[PDB]
Amino acid sequence: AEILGIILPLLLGVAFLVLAERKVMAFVQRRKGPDVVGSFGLLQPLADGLKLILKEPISPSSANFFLFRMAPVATFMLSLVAWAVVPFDYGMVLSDLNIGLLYLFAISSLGVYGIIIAGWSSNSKYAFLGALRSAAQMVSYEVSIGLILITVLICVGSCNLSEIVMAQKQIWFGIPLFPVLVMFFISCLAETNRAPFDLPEAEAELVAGYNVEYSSMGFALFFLGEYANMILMSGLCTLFFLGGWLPILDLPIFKKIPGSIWFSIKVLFFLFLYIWVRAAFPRYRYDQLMGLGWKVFLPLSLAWVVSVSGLLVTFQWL
Amino acid sequence: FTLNFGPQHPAAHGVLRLVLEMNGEVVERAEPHIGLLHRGTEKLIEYKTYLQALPYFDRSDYVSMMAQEHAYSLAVEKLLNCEVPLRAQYIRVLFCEITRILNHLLALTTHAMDVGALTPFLWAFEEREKLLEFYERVSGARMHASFIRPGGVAQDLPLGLCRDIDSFTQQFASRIDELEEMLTGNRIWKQRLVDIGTVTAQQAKDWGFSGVMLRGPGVCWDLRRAAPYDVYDQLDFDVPVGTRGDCYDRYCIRIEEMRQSLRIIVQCLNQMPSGMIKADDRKLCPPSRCRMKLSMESSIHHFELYTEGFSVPASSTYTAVEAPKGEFGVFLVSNGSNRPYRCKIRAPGFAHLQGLDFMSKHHMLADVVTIIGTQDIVFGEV
Amino acid sequence: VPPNSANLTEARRRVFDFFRAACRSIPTIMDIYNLQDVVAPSQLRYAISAQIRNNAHITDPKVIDLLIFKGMEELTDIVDHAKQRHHIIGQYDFLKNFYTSNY
Amino acid sequence: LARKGTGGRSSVSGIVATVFGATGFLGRYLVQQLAKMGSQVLVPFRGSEDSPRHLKLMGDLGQVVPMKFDPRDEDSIKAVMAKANVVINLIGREYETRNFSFEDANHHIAEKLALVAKEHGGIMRYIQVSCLGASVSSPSRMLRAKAAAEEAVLNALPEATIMRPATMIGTEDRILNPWSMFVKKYGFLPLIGGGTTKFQPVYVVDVAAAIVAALKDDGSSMGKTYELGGPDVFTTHELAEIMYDMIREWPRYVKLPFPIAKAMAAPRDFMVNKVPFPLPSPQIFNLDQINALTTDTLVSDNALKFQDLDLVPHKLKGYPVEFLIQYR
Amino acid sequence: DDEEAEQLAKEISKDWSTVFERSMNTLFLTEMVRGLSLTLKYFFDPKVTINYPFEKGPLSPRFRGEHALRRYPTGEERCIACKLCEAVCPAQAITIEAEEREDGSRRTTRYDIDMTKCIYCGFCQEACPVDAIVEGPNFEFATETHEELLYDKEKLLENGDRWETEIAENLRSESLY
Amino acid sequence: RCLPDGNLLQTKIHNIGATLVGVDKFGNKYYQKLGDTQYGRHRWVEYASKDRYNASQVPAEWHGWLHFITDHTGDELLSLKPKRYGLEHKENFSGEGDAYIYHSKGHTLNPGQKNWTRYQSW
Amino acid sequence: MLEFAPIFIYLVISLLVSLILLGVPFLFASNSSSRFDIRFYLVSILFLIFDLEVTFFFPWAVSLNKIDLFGFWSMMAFLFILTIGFLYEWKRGALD
Amino acid sequence: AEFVISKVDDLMNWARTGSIWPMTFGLACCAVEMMHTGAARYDLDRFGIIFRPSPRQSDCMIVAGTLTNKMAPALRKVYDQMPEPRWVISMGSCANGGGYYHYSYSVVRGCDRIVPVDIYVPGCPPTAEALLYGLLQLQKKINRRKDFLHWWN
Amino acid sequence: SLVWLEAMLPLGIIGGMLCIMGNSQYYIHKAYHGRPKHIGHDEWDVAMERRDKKVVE
Amino acid sequence: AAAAAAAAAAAAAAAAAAAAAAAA
Amino acid sequence: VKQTTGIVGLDVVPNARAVLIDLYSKTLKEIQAVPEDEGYRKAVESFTRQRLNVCKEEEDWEMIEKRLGCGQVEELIEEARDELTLIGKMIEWDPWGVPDDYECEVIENDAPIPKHVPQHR
Ligand SMILES: NC(=O)C1=CN([C@@H]2O[C@H](COP(=O)(O)OP(=O)(O)OC[C@H]3O[C@@H](n4cnc5c(N)ncnc54)[C@H](OP(=O)(O)O)[C@@H]3O)[C@@H](O)[C@H]2O)C=CC1
Ligand code: SF4
Ligand code: SF4
Ligand code: SF4
Repeated sequence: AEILGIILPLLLGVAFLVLAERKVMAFVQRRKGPDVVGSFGLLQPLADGLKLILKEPISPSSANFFLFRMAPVATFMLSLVAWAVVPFDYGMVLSDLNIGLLYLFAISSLGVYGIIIAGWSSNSKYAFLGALRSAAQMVSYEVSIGLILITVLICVGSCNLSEIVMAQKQIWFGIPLFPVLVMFFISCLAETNRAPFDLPEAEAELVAGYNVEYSSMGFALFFLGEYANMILMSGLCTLFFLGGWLPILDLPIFKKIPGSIWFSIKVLFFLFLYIWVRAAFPRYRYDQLMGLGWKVFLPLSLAWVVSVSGLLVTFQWL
Repeated sequence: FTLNFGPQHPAAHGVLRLVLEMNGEVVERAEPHIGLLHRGTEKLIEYKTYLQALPYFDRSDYVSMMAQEHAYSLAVEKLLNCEVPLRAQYIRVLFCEITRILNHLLALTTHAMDVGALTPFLWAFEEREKLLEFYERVSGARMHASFIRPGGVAQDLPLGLCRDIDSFTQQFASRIDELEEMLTGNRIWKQRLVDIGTVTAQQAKDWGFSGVMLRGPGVCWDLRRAAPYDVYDQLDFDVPVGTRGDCYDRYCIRIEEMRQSLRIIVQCLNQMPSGMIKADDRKLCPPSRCRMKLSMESSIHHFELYTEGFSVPASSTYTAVEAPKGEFGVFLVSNGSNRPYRCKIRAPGFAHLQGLDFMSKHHMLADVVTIIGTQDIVFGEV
Repeated sequence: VPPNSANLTEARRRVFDFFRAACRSIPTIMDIYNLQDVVAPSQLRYAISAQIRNNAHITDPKVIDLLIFKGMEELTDIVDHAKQRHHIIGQYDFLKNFYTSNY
Repeated sequence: LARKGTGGRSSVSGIVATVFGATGFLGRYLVQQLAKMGSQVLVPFRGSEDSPRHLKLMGDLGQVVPMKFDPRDEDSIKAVMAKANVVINLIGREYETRNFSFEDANHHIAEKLALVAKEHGGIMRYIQVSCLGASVSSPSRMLRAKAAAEEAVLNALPEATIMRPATMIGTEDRILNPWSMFVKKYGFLPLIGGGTTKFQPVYVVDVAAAIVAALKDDGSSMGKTYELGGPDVFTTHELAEIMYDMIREWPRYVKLPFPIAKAMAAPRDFMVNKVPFPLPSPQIFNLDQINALTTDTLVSDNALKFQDLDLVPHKLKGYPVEFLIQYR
Repeated sequence: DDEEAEQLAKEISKDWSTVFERSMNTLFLTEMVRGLSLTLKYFFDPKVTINYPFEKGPLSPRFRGEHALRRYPTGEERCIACKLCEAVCPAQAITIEAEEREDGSRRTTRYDIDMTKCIYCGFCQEACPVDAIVEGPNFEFATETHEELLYDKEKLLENGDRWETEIAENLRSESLY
Repeated sequence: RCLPDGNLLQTKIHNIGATLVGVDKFGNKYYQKLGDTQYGRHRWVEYASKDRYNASQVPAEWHGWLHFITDHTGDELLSLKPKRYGLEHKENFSGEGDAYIYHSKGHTLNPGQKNWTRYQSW
Repeated sequence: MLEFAPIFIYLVISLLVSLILLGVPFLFASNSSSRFDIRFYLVSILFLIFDLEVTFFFPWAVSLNKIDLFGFWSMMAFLFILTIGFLYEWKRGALD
Repeated sequence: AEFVISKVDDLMNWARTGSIWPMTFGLACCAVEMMHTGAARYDLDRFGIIFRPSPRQSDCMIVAGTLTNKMAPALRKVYDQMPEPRWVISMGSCANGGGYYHYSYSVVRGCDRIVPVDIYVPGCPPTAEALLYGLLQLQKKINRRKDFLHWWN
Repeated sequence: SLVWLEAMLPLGIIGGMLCIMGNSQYYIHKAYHGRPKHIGHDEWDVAMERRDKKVVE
Repeated sequence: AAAAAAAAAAAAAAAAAAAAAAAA
Repeated sequence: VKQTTGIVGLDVVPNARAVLIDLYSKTLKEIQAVPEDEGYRKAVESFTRQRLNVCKEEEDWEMIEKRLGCGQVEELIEEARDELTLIGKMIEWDPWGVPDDYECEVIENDAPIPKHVPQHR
């Protein structure tokens, strides 16, 4: 149907995000990133792809095809189905669910399955414990994202994402709850792995940390999944806190105010922030990381639900 | 529970082949495996002249090249009694110190890339590709500059090298500041390094650390202040010495030792006497191309010094300089012949990597790469 | 281990000690490197005994100490997966020379 | 020959061979024998330069010189056999390919290399490699072609050794490696004809050791068609019994009557028809390999065996089959 | 002791409007925003990179790259076979065999530098009396096959005639040292 | 232009202010953009073979000027290249077929494979 | 519910898309080129509890104008009990 | 005609030559020079080269430094688990051929004894540009593959 | 300096893909139904749509 | 596990040179 | 009053003087068990007496350091305790007395050393 018009452009978005990350994180390091393949490396994603596709397997092993040949399919299908409820402009959400937000929460709770299964089917004790650690991290910064969304929900009326982005016509929730945006970003960094928070994704421990039978398709699908999960969890820091598709409302004469273009600009800002913050900060070691999701972003998230509930109950701002 | 923790990022720590006996995530013992980079250096040098022996030293520590040629040269001048000029000493230090900078720029930001900070690596390696414009300009090869020969130094600086080293030193305090502003303040750095691999001074002495891992613990011991082996007794510089011993002190030292090395570079630049480049003793220093062609007695020495060698007299000395890794000393027994005789190379990283066993006990498995970071373990010397 | 071999008697005692050690360790050898099908325990005992007997004419005690040390080194590097297995399976008149070479 | 060395890997053996089928399962063992006993090998490859890369090692700096050549075009075969005194021929196929037919790949080449070696007077020993039981009137067109190849290599070039290796087992082989990866169809092994076939496999290392042993031999082993059979005359089912000992799997065979198999291998036999697409190299079900599987003529008769090369083959249990462990 | 050390290192920062400074520099991650700001400054600054095949890194006339046997301006290989470089070579790459040519003047029948078994230390350039062997700044001679990388006896090292225009320049500028 | 498939676009994004200093025999156009900025990026070469280019096509007359070892454009060292033994460049034909690649004198691919046996057989 | 049918078909069309992304590599490239870590049960039970309490947060979040200052204080009592549980877990040391 | 095969080979080769991620067996200094070839000045992420830290997914393997007789089995075991369209680059004299340590007992006389090599970056400490030119020669070796034309024989 | 634009370009062609994600599933739904999508589409609106398609007969 | 945890508290940064700053 | 020894691990001892007096009295008492005509006993006696004396005279640890110029009193305690270990060790495997033959070869060479080599300061 029109699900093609949201999966194919998202596939291109992820394929070009691998290049956007390499290129931005390279510009940060005073060096041009992928720059020979395409006019500006623009074909470099297609080169990575068409290479991974043409790489002969290390072992065919098509026998075990129901266990872990559909688990990356599951992870990727979840990362892609959480895009339905995400609205790009007024009346551009594919399916306006009146409980949209809780549906995103459930999609994350199933991504936990994706990780756990795709790690258990890899019969590698080190890789399986790594996948379990990554799942426990992704699920420990999910109580903090949960409470952050309860804050941005108290501010809004309903869970309807189109309403949460329509409830910011007066002011984006990034301005009053900026401390919360910093906690949602630092959680979306940690919910997904791509972050200062990626010890399970320490350059080596990642590849040997998701599966044993790569065949290339598994490697690409995990990275395509991580980069879509990243485009998504950056398309949430821009619905909830930044104005989903809202301008600054100055109503310029030069600017005809397209909606989806504003949503795009903001999700680009948060993707660039993902990259910038991957470049400039050391990893957290997963032993200070789990002690940051419980001892730092849960108390500071609980306080925020009580602060944004109080300050909105006393003065009847609800 | 045994885990074969190998090279996490190859091309940074090449042949690291620890065999960690873990306890969940807490490491109970780390057993490093050596020999994967054991080239026959301590045997091959017994088979070649004292000149042919020098190129092995730049290949002993591959991130701080000229410091080992400077430790060897000072071991074939300890025997030869070969007094080198003032300019040879000043150039020899201006490049041993440029090498200290070339090493700390790598051993900090390769460590900082193992910890996770990706950008300090590439900034420091642009700095290192500026300093290799000096190595490559003064000798020829960007890394292995077989330049600090036994008598003096191979050949004089080009006529534009001090100006360029100055134009680099002016802009190098800022690069250290950036490497520092990006890593020193970070709470993700301190957390990854504070109280990591703490070495009480008795342990750093016992295990013969003698480097930036002996001045972390607070033992004020620099073999440029203890045993001044060049103009070092003339040059002013403060040896930064830690107060806790944790991998965050050794980093802060290596990032201050990278500034005091800048002081020493700027001094060696500002006071470099226009003297001869090699020892006048033409039976230890091959005469210049111009002289050996015009003078018959110089031609004979150029022939018996590039084929026969010195034949340094019979003795046995342990000359140890302060290489960036630590006290790199070359114990050079010398039979009277022109070839050395058991040129044993005490190389820090053989004593430091011993320390990994007790440094990384009860540290989490992700710390075992931070320890290997701050030890500056380069397996060429191990 | 200090060379208590102030005589051939102590050296021979520890030779028998090392022999008992290798023999009682043959199980793990056969297990880790999978020789329980190609080689028989009789044959591995035969090979260890032929080793210890091939170098039995050593009237020097310290040389026997060092031989036992090399043997313990070999064993400890065979017990653990330090060395591979395709050598363990291998470890277990004049005219016909003249026709081949000059040496 | 003009040997100046001690062992190999830097010695010389006066054998500048051109192992025509070097980039193949038999070729990698034969090239390693010829270039570990220290002799040049002019490995000629057919297509991708990645084919003989695994042969640039196992020979010391020009002891193995991979060369490019077109099978149907001479004046290139003559260029590969320019500087050579031994010419082994391992060029053979078990499956018809749309471009090269069974004769154009088994017989019309061996005859062609034979003729262009005869012309290049100086090929002292020309070994010709064909399957055992490759006698005319054999069902499999591969064996009839391989018999015509023997008859044309001996006629056009006498005193030319002819090995007759039976199905060769070893790593990356075409006999055991298809059965495994079909045991990965859940232990389902389709032994065809009910395992009544009696064929004598042989560790490929020993076939190579025989191919080199007829080179190091004297004037004998010239024009004498050996039969590199091997020990332990097996049956297809019995050989499969040994695989399941290495790969940890439970024997779950089935029997296939020959009509059922030949119908299951009726596709992939339109190779000359389906022009715009090459078929994927029938591994286990090959109508011609099945025609050979029918009659158990793959047994060494009173013809020359390994015993006439001072050589005794390895068994098929233990190491000479331990390449199956990678399937456990 | 670490307990008392902690108690005191936390009683050093224990005065209001200092606890507040440290709290607002560990909550509004402020050490980290100075990292992000520097990283941004470098994201926008010009890039120290080099699109290689078209422009290459700076070198010096002393640069040691592909070995080249020089010639005298009037032909005649400069390499009289003294074997000093064969002697000085640390890796023993150069194998020299000498024969009085028919002209009568000594020359090397075999001058084969094994580049793979060669450390590029420039000892041969120093040891040679007539500057017969010099390292051309080539350094771009990666070979598909190892046998090509062994530079033959005086035939491929004789390709220095092409590099003489640069080797003569580097020697005319380095001979002052 | 018409190459959005290479880093040749990075060179053609240079040359916008650069001056062309000479062009060697093969066609490689040697450019210089100094003064503006970014030392180390102020001398390059446009290989005049927009496909199938590679390094080492830069002749020795310019391979000095282009690596910043000297300041003599190849139009100035061409009066110093020796006429008697001067040889044109060869592009480093490494792998591009035999008889273009180099071969030792025993490789059996070299026409005239010499025999090294020091003893002269009878 | 009416808007659930687009995601209902989304699951299946994304299944198709991922199956094609799976079959693309499979077609090309032819012949020639620790006993137990109980902290993972503590972290898991604790996420279970905190996601239960977020489940209880959701209706209180979306309906807070209705429950004027009494639903708020009842939720703050529920949250003070959550905080007592979380402080007993912090002090006991399950967050490590 | 054959033109479609020529273009599909051009496309496959453009892919495998654009994105060629090597498992950089960075043993010794040539790994420090390789790190300079991965550093800011000579980008290797420009040419697509992404230094993989695992042998599992890597098109190449830039073995550098002295392959010791003890690191020979590990190098072989790593080379055996690269996906088949793999290549190997020898960087530095010690890795390509015997090198400074040709006669050392513990040093293999060039990785050409363990893995089959496709481009030997020459020069004992190759200039970072020299390793970069070795990789730009590996790119040529890809551009001369035409694997589809050979699959059609 | 406009050097960052080269690194902005991949973020642009990943922003030009979310614009397509948003406008495709809008102008595809604006095609099957003559009207844009209604976000706050409560049961009152489905009831009115039923009675509306029943009023136009 | 009772293993000594890496306590990220310490004394504040004070560059500690050696006593030979001015007059050895 | 001493804040900390710069050295890590050598914890500052408040009762420096008292434990130093204890250790030096123990050392003087324990050294009596070695023969008197041994250089080791003359040395131990002499320097232990000097340090015990200066420790008894002065009161502050700072004055102990200032007069007895041997670093810090914590390192001094380390030295004294290590000396006690050595005297209790030397009692065992007694090496005192010169044997009958005692072939000792003073290979006292005196090569001039260039001084741009390290040596020491
Ligand atoms: N495999 C077995 O079990 C048995 C095989 N044999 C015989 O042993 C010999 C070698 O066996 P093996 O290596 O396994 O066989 P393969 O089928 O693997 O082919 C081996 C070699 O033959 C070459 N080749 C085959 N057909 C052609 C052709 N038409 N044109 C050019 N080259 C061709 C191959 O080139 P390329 O790789 O480029 O295709 C390769 O170099 C053959 O004669 C075979 O029949 C004997 C007993 C049974
Ligand atoms: S640089 Fe010259 S002397 Fe040194 S190893 Fe190479 S060829 Fe021999
Ligand atoms: S190159 Fe130099 S050292 Fe070597 S033989 Fe020629 S002149 Fe002598
Ligand atoms: S070849 Fe030379 S540069 Fe390369 S690793 Fe060996 S010694 Fe170092």
